Amino acid sequence: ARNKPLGKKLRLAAALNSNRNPPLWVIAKTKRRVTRSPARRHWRRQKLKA
Amino acid sequence: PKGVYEGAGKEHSCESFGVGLGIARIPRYKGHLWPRGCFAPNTRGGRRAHPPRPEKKLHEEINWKEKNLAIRSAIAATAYKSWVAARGHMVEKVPSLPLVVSGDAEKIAKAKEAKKLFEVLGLWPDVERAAEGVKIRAGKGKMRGRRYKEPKSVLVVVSELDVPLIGAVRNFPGVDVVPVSHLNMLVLAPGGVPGRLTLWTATAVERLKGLFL
Amino acid sequence: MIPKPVVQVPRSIKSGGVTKWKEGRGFSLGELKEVGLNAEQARLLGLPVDTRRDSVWPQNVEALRKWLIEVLEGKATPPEPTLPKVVKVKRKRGRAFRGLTSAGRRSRGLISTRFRETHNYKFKKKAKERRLKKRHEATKGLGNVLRISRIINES
Amino acid sequence: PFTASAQPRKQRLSLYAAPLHLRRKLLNAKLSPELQKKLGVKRLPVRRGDTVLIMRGDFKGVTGKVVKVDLKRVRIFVEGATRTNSRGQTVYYPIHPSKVMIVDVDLSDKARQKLIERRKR
Amino acid sequence: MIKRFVITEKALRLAERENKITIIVERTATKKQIADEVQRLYNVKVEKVNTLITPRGEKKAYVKLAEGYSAMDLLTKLGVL
Amino acid sequence: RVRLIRGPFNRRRPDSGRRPKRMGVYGITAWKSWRQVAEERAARKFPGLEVLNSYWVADDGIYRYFEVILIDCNQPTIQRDPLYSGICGREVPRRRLARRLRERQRKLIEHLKKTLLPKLKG
RNA sequence: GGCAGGCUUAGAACCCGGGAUCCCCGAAUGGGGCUUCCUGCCGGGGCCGAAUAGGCCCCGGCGCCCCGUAAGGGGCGGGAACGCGGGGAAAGGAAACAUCUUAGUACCCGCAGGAAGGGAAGCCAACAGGGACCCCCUGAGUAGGGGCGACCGAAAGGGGGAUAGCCCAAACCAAAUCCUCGCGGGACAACCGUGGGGAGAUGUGGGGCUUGGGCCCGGGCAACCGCCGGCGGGCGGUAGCCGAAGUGGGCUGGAAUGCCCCGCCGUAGAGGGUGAUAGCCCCGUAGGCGAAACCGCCCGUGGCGGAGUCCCGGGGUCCCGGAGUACCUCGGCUUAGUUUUGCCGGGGGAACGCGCCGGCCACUGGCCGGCAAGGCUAAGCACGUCCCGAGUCCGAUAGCGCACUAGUA
RNA sequence: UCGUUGCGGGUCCGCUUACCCGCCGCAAGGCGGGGACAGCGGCAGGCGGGCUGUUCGGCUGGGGCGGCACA
Ligand SMILES: [Mg+2]
Ligand SMILES: [Mg+2]
Ligand SMILES: [Mg+2]
Ligand SMILES: [Mg+2]
Ligand SMILES: [Mg+2]
Ligand SMILES: [Mg+2]
Ligand SMILES: [Mg+2]
Ligand SMILES: [Mg+2]
Ligand SMILES: [Mg+2]
Ligand SMILES: [Mg+2]
Ligand SMILES: [Mg+2]
Ligand SMILES: [Mg+2]
Ligand SMILES: [Mg+2]
Ligand SMILES: [Mg+2]
Ligand SMILES: [Mg+2]
Ligand SMILES: [Mg+2]
Ligand SMILES: [Mg+2]
Ligand SMILES: [Mg+2]
Ligand SMILES: [Mg+2]
Ligand SMILES: [Mg+2]
Ligand SMILES: [Mg+2]
Ligand SMILES: [Mg+2]
Ligand SMILES: [Mg+2]
Ligand SMILES: [Mg+2]
Ligand SMILES: [Mg+2]
Ligand SMILES: [Mg+2]
Ligand SMILES: [Mg+2]
Repeated sequence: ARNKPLGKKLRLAAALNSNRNPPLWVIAKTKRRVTRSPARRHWRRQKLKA
Repeated sequence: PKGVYEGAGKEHSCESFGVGLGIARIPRYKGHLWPRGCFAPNTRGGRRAHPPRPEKKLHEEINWKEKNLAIRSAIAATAYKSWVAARGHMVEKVPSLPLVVSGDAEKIAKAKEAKKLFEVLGLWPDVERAAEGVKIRAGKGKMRGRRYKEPKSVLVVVSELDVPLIGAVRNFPGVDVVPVSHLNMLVLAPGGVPGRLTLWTATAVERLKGLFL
Repeated sequence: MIPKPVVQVPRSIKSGGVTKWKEGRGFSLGELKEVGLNAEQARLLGLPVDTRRDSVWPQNVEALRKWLIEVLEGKATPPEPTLPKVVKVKRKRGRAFRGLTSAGRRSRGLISTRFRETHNYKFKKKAKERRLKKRHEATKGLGNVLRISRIINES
Repeated sequence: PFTASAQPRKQRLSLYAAPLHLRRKLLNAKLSPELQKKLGVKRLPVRRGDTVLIMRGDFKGVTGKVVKVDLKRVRIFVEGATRTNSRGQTVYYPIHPSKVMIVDVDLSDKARQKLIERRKR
Repeated sequence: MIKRFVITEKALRLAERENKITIIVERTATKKQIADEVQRLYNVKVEKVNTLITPRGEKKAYVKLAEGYSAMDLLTKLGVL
Repeated sequence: RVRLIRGPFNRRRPDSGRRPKRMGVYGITAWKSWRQVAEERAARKFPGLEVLNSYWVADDGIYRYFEVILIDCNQPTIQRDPLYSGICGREVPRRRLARRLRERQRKLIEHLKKTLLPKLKG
């Protein structure tokens, strides 16, 4: 939406911050055990109920 | 008493969707996992059909007079070299059965002193048998605290509780030490077979005349 | 050793005159006055006193006299007194809401009958037996199975 | 402080999940007979700078200084018990402390001496 | 109050051309508080403060210094440049 | 003072299927009496005060009147009351009761030796 | 299990005890809240500003219903299960089904505690006696209820766990009373002195509690009954510490804990790790020691108060002894309760200790047992969020839905 | 029909304070009307598919109608 409430906007900021895979050194640190994050999503596939 | 969780396999939201969908009519998931079967014994994640029940009666009761008659019978089996050799014990060095020692043996307080008396009485070879017979048992008992299987060597009967001979012999592999008033079938016939290599003290034999009869 | 009072089991009509004895609740006041003590002194010494009991038994008196001599001759240690040694009364919240006032007690039936015969007791007791599968509740219809089986076998 | 339960699952659970102050007791090693007579204590946890003798494995018989101790892994690095990787650098073999004998003690730490009196006494 | 400075390409162009320093402050800091913090901390004069809340949830303030003070000088004095 | 409407409670007719025994309305009453109901309503208006007792006062064509005695258990003059400490709580240390009872037993045994022992032995 | 840079011998990491910080929403409590955010009044402070204007910002207070003279204090929400009160089904069973059962259950509303509730004879009995209560075994599927069908179903008594008895009101005296605060004293307390305020004759306080009491008289202390928890000591919990005996010779081996040979400890051969299978390599085990701080329990001593309220003897025939209660009738729910359980509602409605209540339909007489309609009460009993131990339990499609960045995606 | 239900007078008449209905007033209270009726609670009879639960047998040249070959 063009016009947002700040409470809804802040929750979108939290989702935006967490949407990222684990860094490449974490994969090396864990010997390829930690490769994926559950907070990873696509905007078109998984919809936040914000 | 062993059992399963009372609600295991039964707390999923499932229901049978009838016929007409071309699928079997077992219960299935209601939500996004809809075709997946649930709750039945033949389904993955389903309930165990007839699991063990904690209220099951595992104890086999025995009458008191019957149980005491068996204890006298198992005591008499220790008097014969045939039964003790049949149960597995080495009795070639044993001077005679039933093996009775003097009541001065109750003052032995050290394991090293007790080990001499076993050697002097021809008992050490059977204790030595249990030492080298210890084996890492096959199966899942290793996971559950039953890694080792240790044979039985010698039952030592003392007159009364808390004599120093109990703490001096209890560390030997396979050796049991009980007062004569605490005799029972778990020490007199291991495996359910009669005839146990027993070292009686002389005072315990005198006290045996008023027990288990 | 503290002596224990010996009282008569109440002889019922069903018994037909067969009688036995039992450990009573406590020594009667009549039995205590034959040894010189009242209820306060007896409870201070540690004896169990039952002021409700009226009967007197000589065996009870002798056991009191033998034990009292040992205590007063310093040959025996008396137990702690048979009186309340702690006072713990908790604050009560929502007495009206849990039916603990006089009106709630009357509605529950505690004024007119015993706790065991009140209806809320009967509901709770039968529920505990069914939950645990206790004595008669382990089988439903046990009386009717027994009755029909008695006919078929004792025909 | 290490489970007293006899079940293997509880024994293994306490060892793996033991905090750092408890894993120090897994670094204990036997002192040499000379050091036993020199100190009067039969064990001391291995410390960096202690000289040890490897007693089992491929490097049994090698003596060297302890270059590194790891509380998390409970391993020690000793000079001589090394090798070279494919790229040529020299790397250390992790030795369990129970496979070594302390033939020389690093006693420059004042806290170590107080632990010496505790075990001889 | 101030969290850090913005030294991006847009922020650097603003400093040289419009005498503006870009900062990240607490999300609850107002324009009155930001102007007071900048003047107190650095001993300059603020003309106006333009503030926005970024899509990542932070507050960014474009502080325009008054016309006697150099925005780039304060950046290079702080050592954050 | 509490005023409430008399009669049986407002039993509700069920709106779903029931067997015929369970469909009646008239004559069915609650197991609570109006006195306990009046106590509970008075307890709500004075939150935190404990209810002691209540009694009937008057009846009219529509209403019944009760008088509920509530006590503040946080007031100092209520806590030490011999009766009000049964609702507001009471504690005595075990050392207080045990020490005096022990002291009483020591002195009673001393007196009984000199005054009751000769009679018992004789 | 990475890359750096640091911290740490001035004693870190780690564990235990005590503190600090602790955003927004949340019982949320200044007011709103269609966005976990916004916004008001008062008081104090700060900033922009020429300004004490005006504005903007920070900080504190501002919920409802109550108790209290005020000061001040309380309740509110949560917790896996258990506990107490109320409302309250159906499916199914009866081989149909309505009474009935299911079941006072599921579920809902309300209210507490670490347990709750119950508890101290208007009892049970049967002319012989028990002696508050709860919980366990039994009595017992007996009595009894019931389309006398299905089915439902006690109690007394006996054996145990544990054991404990008291108060309010009244008779009689009549303000001798209690709460609060100031000051002085007093183990930081209670309490004592003094003064102000509040409650109180619509009765504070004393006394009384079935071994009824009040009232009158005489004798005795082993009087009795309450309040505080200071000082000392002991013990236990919340971190830990000490703890015996091979890393001996040879073989196989990448590596020995394995094999052959030779030793040793054992109050310790429970169990785990270590490069394969270890009593003696290490952790531990038998066994023993331990806390600055916090907590809990026990013992000794210490400090106060009261109207003799305590015990024994006699006298008494005067006084007190709990109401919409007991009881009757009608409707209904419930109960084994049956012409006889309990209760709620409508209507009616006592007596007083010379009285009243119970003894399986009612009444009459006898006899027996008791004193309702006021309050409290440890112990012994339910539960499992949580902690410890055990296991003829399962072993990654099993076992909890979850052995894993699972109530996650 | 029992209670609410009272006060005077000779079952009937009257009265107002109960109760009820409206107006005014924040409330306090006042004004008007009805009136021991009404309304309300309990009990009792009637009408009551408005709503709740159920039953609508069997044999059978398939079921049904018929018949009873159902005693
Ligand atoms: Mg889409
Ligand atoms: Mg499963
Ligand atoms: Mg079997
Ligand atoms: Mg296999
Ligand atoms: Mg039954
Ligand atoms: Mg804007
Ligand atoms: Mg039905
Ligand atoms: Mg708010
Ligand atoms: Mg069922
Ligand atoms: Mg049926
Ligand atoms: Mg049906
Ligand atoms: Mg609550
Ligand atoms: Mg309790
Ligand atoms: Mg209680
Ligand atoms: Mg029932
Ligand atoms: Mg008074
Ligand atoms: Mg050790
Ligand atoms: Mg060792
Ligand atoms: Mg009475
Ligand atoms: Mg597999
Ligand atoms: Mg699984
Ligand atoms: Mg009328
Ligand atoms: Mg009517
Ligand atoms: Mg119909
Ligand atoms: Mg029919
Ligand atoms: Mg047919
Ligand atoms: Mg036909």
